[PDB]
Amino acid sequence: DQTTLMKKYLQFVAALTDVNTPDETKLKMMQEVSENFENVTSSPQYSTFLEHIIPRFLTFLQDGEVQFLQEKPAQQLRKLVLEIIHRIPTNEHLRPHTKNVLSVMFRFLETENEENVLICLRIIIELHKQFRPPITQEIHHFLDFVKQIYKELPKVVNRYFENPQVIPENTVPPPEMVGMITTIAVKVNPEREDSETRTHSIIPRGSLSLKVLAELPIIVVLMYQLYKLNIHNVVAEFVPLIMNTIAIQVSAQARQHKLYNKELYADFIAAQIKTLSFLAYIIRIYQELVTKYSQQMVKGMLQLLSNCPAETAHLRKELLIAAKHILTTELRNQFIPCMDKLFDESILIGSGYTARETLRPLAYSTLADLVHHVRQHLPLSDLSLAVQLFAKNIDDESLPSSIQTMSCKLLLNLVDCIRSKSEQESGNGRDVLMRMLEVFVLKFHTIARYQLSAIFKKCKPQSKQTFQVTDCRSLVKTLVCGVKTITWGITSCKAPGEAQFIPNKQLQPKETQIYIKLVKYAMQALDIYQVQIAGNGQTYIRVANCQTVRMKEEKEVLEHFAGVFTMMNPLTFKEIFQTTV
Amino acid sequence: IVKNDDSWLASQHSLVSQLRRVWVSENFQERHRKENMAATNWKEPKLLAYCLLNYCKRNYGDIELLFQLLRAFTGRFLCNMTFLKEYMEEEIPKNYSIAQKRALFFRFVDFNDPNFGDELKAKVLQHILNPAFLYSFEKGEGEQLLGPPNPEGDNPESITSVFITKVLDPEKQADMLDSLRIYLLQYATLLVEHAPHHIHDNNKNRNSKLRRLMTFAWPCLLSKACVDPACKYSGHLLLAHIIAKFAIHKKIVLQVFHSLLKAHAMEARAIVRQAMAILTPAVPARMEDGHQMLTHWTRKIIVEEGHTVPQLVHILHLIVQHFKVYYPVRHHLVQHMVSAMQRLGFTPSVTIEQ
Repeated sequence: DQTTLMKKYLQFVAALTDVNTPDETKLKMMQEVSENFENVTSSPQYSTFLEHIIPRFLTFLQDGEVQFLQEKPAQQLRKLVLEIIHRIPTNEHLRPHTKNVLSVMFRFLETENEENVLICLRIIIELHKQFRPPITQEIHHFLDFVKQIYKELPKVVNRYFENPQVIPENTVPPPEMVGMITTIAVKVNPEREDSETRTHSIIPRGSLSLKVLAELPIIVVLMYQLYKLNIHNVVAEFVPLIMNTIAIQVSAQARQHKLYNKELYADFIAAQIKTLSFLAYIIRIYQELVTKYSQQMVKGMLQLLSNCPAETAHLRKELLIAAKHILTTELRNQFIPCMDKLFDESILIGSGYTARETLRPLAYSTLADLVHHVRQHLPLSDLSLAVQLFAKNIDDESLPSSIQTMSCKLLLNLVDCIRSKSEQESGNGRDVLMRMLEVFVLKFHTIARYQLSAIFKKCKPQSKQTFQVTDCRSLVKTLVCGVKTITWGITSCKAPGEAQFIPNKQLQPKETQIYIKLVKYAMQALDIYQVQIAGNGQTYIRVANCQTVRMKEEKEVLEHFAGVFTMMNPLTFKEIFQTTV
Repeated sequence: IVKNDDSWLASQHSLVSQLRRVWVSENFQERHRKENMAATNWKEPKLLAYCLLNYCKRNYGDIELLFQLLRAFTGRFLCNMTFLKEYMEEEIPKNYSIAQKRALFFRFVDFNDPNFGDELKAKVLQHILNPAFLYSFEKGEGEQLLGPPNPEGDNPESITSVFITKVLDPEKQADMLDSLRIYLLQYATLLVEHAPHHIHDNNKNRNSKLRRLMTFAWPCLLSKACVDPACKYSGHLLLAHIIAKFAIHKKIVLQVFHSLLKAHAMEARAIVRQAMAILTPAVPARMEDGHQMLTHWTRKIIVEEGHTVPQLVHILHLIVQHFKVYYPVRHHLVQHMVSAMQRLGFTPSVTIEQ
């Protein structure tokens, strides 16, 4: 009888508040209750079931002393009750109890251990997302509690990293001197080497745990989304706290200590990166106040990039996403002086294996957008550094073809900047332009030899391969456009130590050889347009004897390829084409 | 000269010795890694590698100089080293004999050179050892290449014995770089998949080599919070292969399955998918109540979790991929499947992938 089963579960819930019942019996009863919520929610009695259980669960949670040992049956029972509250469906039946549950959870956020606080935060997020209640004083008290945690963070950092404390052996430390869930072993009698052995796990206080600090900013973002008109001025107070938080760095001496904890440092960096994501969300609303504090922000996020652990690829990804969002705003101008460090690939990507394979496209696309927006302010040295990095990106066959095209397009745009800065500096701009042209010619050769041979091998006679063909076409088009731009830059730059510019000049023999190789390789590379892509999925080489090209893209790119040579001095054109014809 | 005469350099031993000296030298690798963009010598490492490769093509016994060529892959030079990769992945498996492949492996084992770090050994396993051994196993030369199927790990001729004892030595494991560990787990996956008989004979009452290989994988099952996900899941992929090949106890299989179910992170999606594709068919084939265990754990994770979307979508992707396996337990899963389908399809702001 489902009614009898529901009454039995109600008796179990009432027995939860009972003092006589053994703890393990309560744990088993609630474990049975947790598994059977699928059956309870079907019946219309689920509403009365909620009206009975939710007040009782809240009462038991309120009455209990805050536990901090993970193996304690009372702590496990409290955690199971909280998880049961989280698992309760969020339909309209939860609405009457929502206010009481939210108030109870908000009071526990001030007071309880990491496990229970994290569960309470999840419950708060779910309830506020689904039901969206109006603003109460508990919300302002939460925002003040978060601000207090942000202010307390340097003390936490000093306590755990800067001045670690040795836990007395065979003793159970208070939770205020552990930074994370730590397991310890205790022998009951210290008088002898042989004694009864017991093991305990200590849960930190929620006000000191960095996992809670990592989880907080998303809740603030959610409540700003729900309560935008009310808490707008309160969020403004977070900005200096956010900047101070991201500015914090653990000293080098602390990391080398005998008591240094790597997982706690990972949690600390995770909290800092979550704070930077919060900043990236609020950057466009509070842009004036962020601008006032931006000078520390540049340092803070450069240091987050330097200090992000190699193993934590997800943290590096979130940091890169937040940086991409921030760089879209005016604040990218502040990075103009420091981009010489930001071009260090170790800073940007690190030495992690997953970071190197997965996140390099994200890193170079973010940096490419930054360079493209900033390019007119970068000096000649920074332009050369960006050229060197993205030139190395052109060749790199581990990167997807989209990233190679993106780097080619970046190098194309730099050419007029490199020209302007070289004319102002009277520097070596023509040399870096020649080096870019060489990198483009070598990419043409690589496409002709490796990529086109594979594409042709994959073809079959008529009557992701599409992606490989479309990206080869796009890369060849970008290479042609970049070669034309680089040629215009070379033909528009004063040479190193030259007296004066002249409106066109016969190229040196080495440059002419490079252009001869360009003709040889690009004429092979432009064969990609022969490979058609039928609607049936067949990729086939078109009939060889056909000069009536039906495609506009091939006509345009072939005319652009000829545009490279038509702007040269007649003697250079003659030397190249006598050999190449 | 090498281009015009392919056979000339194979005899000039002193010249090639000084070419190697330059190639392994610190100043050369620093200068070419830390060039100015306008540096004239950008072709130099390609030309030097081409010469050293030409020497190595005819003199197979000089495995040391072959390994030093992988310094081309540790940097990121601005000249295309694809000809080295092509040679190492294609020509070595095709051309080298079984004895020469064994020499490659045994030189990799005893390579005690202070200047040859873990990343270079990772390059060795990635480009030389694994392709060659994969080609040999595909051709069927596994018995000759591995040598004797020594159940007792002492025999210095048994490739599996020396690999598990010397290479996987627990004392080495501490400072292990993640790339080296990953490619060692890939080599162990080759050994297990192609040559299970050499790893463990089911007739033997006990074998230490299987235990020591599982022990090498096992740190991935530890619940540490700062591990590169590819290393952890590569270890799960090795355990998935071992579980498929060998009659492993239930608790290990269930722990590996549960840990792969909790693996909803984006960073290691492909490796987790490979491991699950291997393991999910294996679970019903392994134990007498495999279908019930599949049901129990899938239901448990879908219910007790899934308040976070990525976990639920991960489990649903796994169900979709292996629906044929889940077919005999369809009736249990289908309710949660349709509920999650409705929720994911109608919750606000559905991404097209969801």
